Amino acid sequence: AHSDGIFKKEQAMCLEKIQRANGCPGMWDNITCWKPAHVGEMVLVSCPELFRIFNPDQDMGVVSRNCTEDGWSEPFPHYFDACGF
Amino acid sequence: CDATCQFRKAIDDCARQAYHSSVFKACMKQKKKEWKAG
Repeated sequence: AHSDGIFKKEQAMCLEKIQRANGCPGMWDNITCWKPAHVGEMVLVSCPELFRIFNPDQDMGVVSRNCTEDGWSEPFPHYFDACGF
Repeated sequence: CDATCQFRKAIDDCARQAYHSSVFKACMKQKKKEWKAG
């Protein structure tokens, strides 16, 4: 698996639609593309798409961030706790 | 280099070592323990 290159393609793919959408800014955390958001709303994402292939039989992973006055919050849970093993 | 930084780095390091997925999980399990220990 050439994960670093797939992530990078996705990072360019990410900046492409952040600009279309634009509260918290659209952002790329180096794992996930976060569609920009209003203060007070919560965005869920799933584990990176690579894992659909790496561990096919596991698909319950969710990661959340809140958009606050102080910008995006930390991931919850952390990517290690929600997408690692 | 924060929790998220280390997970991305973990992914790419393990994805390069492992050629079977169960090797991948193991290297990834190890990368989580390094993260918690640190």
